[PDB]
Amino acid sequence: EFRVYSSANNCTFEYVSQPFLMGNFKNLREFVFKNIDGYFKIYSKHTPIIVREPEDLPQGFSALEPLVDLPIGINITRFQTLLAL
Amino acid sequence: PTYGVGHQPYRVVVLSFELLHAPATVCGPKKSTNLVKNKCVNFNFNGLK
Repeated sequence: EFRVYSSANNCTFEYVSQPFLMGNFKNLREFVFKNIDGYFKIYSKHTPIIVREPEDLPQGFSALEPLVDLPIGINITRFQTLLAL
Repeated sequence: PTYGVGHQPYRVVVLSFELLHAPATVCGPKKSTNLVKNKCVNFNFNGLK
C-alpha cells in the first residue's frame, strides 16, 4: 500500500519514532512545519474539539509544543498532503 | 602464509569526512564528570557556560 512513489534511491536520513503524531467528540491536530539554518522543525498539538456548526477553527489560544528537530539541510519550496481513503 | 610479513595483505580502510554547509549530525565523544552542588562551581553545559 506504498502508493507514494515507485523508485527508491540513495537516502540520507531515516527515522521511525514509534510514538507517532496522535466518543462523539472529534480531535484537532495542529502542526507547524518550518526549515531554518538547515534544521527542519515540526511542532505539534492535539486537542479535543466539540462540533459547532460552520466547521471552522475554534476560538482560543493553544500553543504548539516542539516535537521534532530533524536536521535535513535541503531546499524545500513545495509541499503536499498524504491522506488515506 | 608461507611468505614473510613484508608483502602480506593489510586490510586498508580510508576515512573521508568533508565538512559542508549542511548541519552537523555526527560529532566526537562528550566526556562528563560527577555533580557536586551547594558550592560555586564552573558549569560547562551544552550551551550554557
